Amino acid sequence: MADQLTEEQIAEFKEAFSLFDKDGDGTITTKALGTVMRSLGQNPTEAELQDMINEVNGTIDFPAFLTMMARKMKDTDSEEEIREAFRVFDKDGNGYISAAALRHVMTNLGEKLTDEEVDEMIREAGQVNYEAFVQMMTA
Amino acid sequence: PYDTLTAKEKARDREKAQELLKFLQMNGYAVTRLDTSSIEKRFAFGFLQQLLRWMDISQEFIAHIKFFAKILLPLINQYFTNHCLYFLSTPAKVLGSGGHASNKEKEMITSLFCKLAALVRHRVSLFGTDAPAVALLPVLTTLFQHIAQHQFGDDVILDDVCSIYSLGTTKNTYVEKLRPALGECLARLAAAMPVAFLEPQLNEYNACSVYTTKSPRERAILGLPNSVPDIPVLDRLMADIGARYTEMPHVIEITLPMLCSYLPRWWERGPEAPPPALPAGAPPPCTAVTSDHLNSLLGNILRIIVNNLGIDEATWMKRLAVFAQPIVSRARPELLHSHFIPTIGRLRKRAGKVVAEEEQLRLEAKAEAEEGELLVRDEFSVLCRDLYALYPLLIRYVDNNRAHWLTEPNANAEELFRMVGEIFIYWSKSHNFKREEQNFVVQNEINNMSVATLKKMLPIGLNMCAPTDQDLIMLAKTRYALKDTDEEVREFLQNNLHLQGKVEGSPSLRWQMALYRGLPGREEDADDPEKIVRRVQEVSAVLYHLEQTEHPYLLSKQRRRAVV
Amino acid sequence: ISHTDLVIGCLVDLATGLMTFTANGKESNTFFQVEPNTKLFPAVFVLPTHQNVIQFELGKQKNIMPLSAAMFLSERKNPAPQCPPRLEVQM
Amino acid sequence: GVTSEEELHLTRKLFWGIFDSLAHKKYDQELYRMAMPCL
Amino acid sequence: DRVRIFRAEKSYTVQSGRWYFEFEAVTTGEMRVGWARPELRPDVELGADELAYVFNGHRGQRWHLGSEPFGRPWQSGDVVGCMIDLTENTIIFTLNGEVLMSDSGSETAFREIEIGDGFLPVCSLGPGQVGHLNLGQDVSSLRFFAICGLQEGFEPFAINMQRPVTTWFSKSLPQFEPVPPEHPHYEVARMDGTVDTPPCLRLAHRTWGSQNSLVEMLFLRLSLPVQFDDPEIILNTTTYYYSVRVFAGQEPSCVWVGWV
Repeated sequence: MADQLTEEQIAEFKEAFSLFDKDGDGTITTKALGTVMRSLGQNPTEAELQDMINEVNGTIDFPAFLTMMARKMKDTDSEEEIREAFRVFDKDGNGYISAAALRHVMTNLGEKLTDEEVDEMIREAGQVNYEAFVQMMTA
Repeated sequence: PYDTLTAKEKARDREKAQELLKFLQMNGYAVTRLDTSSIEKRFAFGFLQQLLRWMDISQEFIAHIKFFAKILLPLINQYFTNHCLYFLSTPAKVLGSGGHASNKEKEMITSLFCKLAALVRHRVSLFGTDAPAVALLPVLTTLFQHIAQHQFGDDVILDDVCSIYSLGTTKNTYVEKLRPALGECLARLAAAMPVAFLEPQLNEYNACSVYTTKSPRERAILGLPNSVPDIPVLDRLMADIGARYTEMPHVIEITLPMLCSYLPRWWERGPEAPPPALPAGAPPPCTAVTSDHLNSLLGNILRIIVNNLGIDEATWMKRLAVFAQPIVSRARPELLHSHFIPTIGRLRKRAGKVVAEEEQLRLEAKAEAEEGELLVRDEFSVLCRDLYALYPLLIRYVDNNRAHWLTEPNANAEELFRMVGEIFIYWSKSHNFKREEQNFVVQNEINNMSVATLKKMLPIGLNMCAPTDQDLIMLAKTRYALKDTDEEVREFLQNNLHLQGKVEGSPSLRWQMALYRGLPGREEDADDPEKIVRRVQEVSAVLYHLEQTEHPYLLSKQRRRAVV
Repeated sequence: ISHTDLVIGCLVDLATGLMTFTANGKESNTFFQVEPNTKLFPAVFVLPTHQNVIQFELGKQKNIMPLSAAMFLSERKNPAPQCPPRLEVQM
Repeated sequence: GVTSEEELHLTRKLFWGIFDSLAHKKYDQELYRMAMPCL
Repeated sequence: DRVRIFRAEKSYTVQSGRWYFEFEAVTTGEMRVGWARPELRPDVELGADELAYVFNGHRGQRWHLGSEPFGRPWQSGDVVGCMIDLTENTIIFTLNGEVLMSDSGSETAFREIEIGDGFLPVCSLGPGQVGHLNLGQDVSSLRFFAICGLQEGFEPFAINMQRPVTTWFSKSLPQFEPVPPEHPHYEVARMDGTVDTPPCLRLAHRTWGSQNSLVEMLFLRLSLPVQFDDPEIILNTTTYYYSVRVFAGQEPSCVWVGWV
């Protein structure tokens, strides 16, 4: 969906779109999608653009441009969501968390997890590293 | 390129090329412009070009670029190939390999107690150290070069009565010295540097405050494998003229250090001030049993450890010998020609002390077993201190093991009785680790920074010797006692119940295929004085040992996502 | 490289013990004669160099009976060649 | 071997494919496997 | 010609219990000592596959599906025994009454063994050397034992028997036998025998990579015993004919035909 982004990327993206829009229609050419992304720091090579128009005629409207930035931002955020989700598990932050620490903080997180689900969770996997916890979460 | 051509173009085009020269040799037209050249040596030669450079291009500016990247790529690659082969020193021997060890050693100098960037080169040198430790030696004099910085290093102790030369330059030094073992060249001016280091370090333990490190103090023992001034009259100063059977070596302290140790053992010596020098040099007194066959002075080797055991029998305190216990490695070599057939008192010294330790542990275990008055304040008293006795217990057990690895033949043969006392008192872990003592089981630090690790593993070596003096005929009741102990009948509360078990029954199979040998190997006694006790010995003992070897030895995709 | 099949046939005369060998119907120069009371088993030794190598052919010529009927006396009369299951090769 | 001293980039392929250099322990005592030639 | 292995007859197969036997060597040649499954195929060095678990004390090697470094070489005497316990499926070796540690130190590293069809004691001998088995028919002659054995639950192989145990060995002398129809690369079959041609037998091969072959000295299963068309001549004749046909792709230079 598009609720993954806050207000403040969307108000910035309409700021970039209405700056380089042609006549206020909400239209840009297949050149201007390149210059509107390099105006904000993001510098993709032309294969990254090459698939998104094939994904969406020559008329790139503002809901089409908003959906392409949402997929361009969510893939790196879905790859990096899980490390900061791992940070409250260990006290130091290198990735090493105790097994005795993990049965009161993971049964109390608010998804109605009982004592039985985290007991199945850790014995289908001392202290375990960080990259194994992605290996055991995504499965 | 041509070197990477296929087998088809490397057999026919060469034929198209080899025969042309053969045509040239027709009518006398000669035009000229499996020797082990060794690509490995060529790689070393390719390294030599880098070795001939190195300090020629870097130290010419470092001691006064993109080229400073090859050292961070070749040095890492040298740590593998040298450790990968480790068998080149067997067939095609070449001294060219030994050259690079010294050619880099000069480059590893500059600041042999500081330097910069990486220190992994010292570890890389340790890898090449294993490769080394007729021609053999030639233009090098590395040992002579080793005597350079090591000389004033003796004054470094007097300069605080050089900071990494006793670390980095002493790493490969203590390594290659202790890594020698196999081969042995000679001893040209090595004893000169040794005596300049030995006698210097023999009195360097007197300087208080800064006692430096005891690591290099074990390096003297590591180098104690060369050959034969404290008293070197016709060996040091008065020997610049030009090595047979000169009956004089460590005889300057042959009986002297023996009497010194005997007096040191006679005294309490229960302090860090005690030994001190001996605590950092008398570990090299055991290396003298090398060239002297096994032990010509057998009684000396049968007392030096006993007197050393007396120092251990003196018993340390809290911390005390926390780091002063790593010398047990050398202790696992003094038991080589251990002709300690005497033992007895020394056996009792290993028994009564352990029994005293068992009493001390019982004084601590029962202080934890009979203290459940709801108070976690005893965790500092009952526990914690248990680790102090635990680490102490993990010192004598590492010595009695090798002792029992030779005193089992004649011990199990002929008779017994002697080791029977040890077996009856070997219920240490049985009255601790097997007695549900979680605190004693809580080695933790002892289990980590000091499963299967001693404690009860040592009992397995004598478990057979324990059952050896057991039933020389009818067992049976032991199985009933095993079931009795399984029902948890205390201890002596089962023996009385075991006292009422009819009698021993055996008159069928086996027996003559078992007790026949026992009726010719025993020849001791037979009465009702035994009853349980001897039967109640290994009964409850192997019972818990069996328990130690018994049982002791979904939320789907979309919901995973929420928890993530 | 021969594209044809060399067929070798042998001839053993029991009442004389005389053994001869024919090569494609052309008699070879060699011959063999043995003791009276002796036995013999037919033999082929080969180092193979093909997917299909040899093929034991139990046949008769124009006026002589085949092997079949002379190895075992239930039929030492009927001239028709036979291949009973007892005939097996050995390695 | 090639450029053993050029790209001083710490994050270059040199520090990445450094393990590829160690991948040559397959050759035993083939120090005398061939002569010496190039381009 | 190379080795002369020895075993026990395959009706003393053991499928449950704890047993023991020792080996005695004089020289220090090449000896193979261990246990073996009853289907021991000769002409194959033992320990190269799953058929036999064996230890070689010449170079400190144990062989099963290939060699592995284990233990120290021999000296003179070489009093070695073989432990066995099917309850935990583990095999242990002892030298001079002392168990041999593994590379890192363990119980002979031979674990997780299936019962199958039991196991039999096996022993080989290299050229010139001499071995002396001891199956334990008595007790006194068994030299060390005592220190290992009694106080862990072990009994000798022939604890109670009234006669020596018979044994077998490989002969060497080749003998003819029918071809097994599971021979990797050899296939034989009958052809029927029609009007146009009398019956025959013939061969095949797997001419490719993997492996090769030598000279297959083949022969038929028979014994023609030397004596002591017109219907007249064919019922009185004593001379009979057989025939072979070398097919194409086979050289008659490497073909020998006749009688044996």
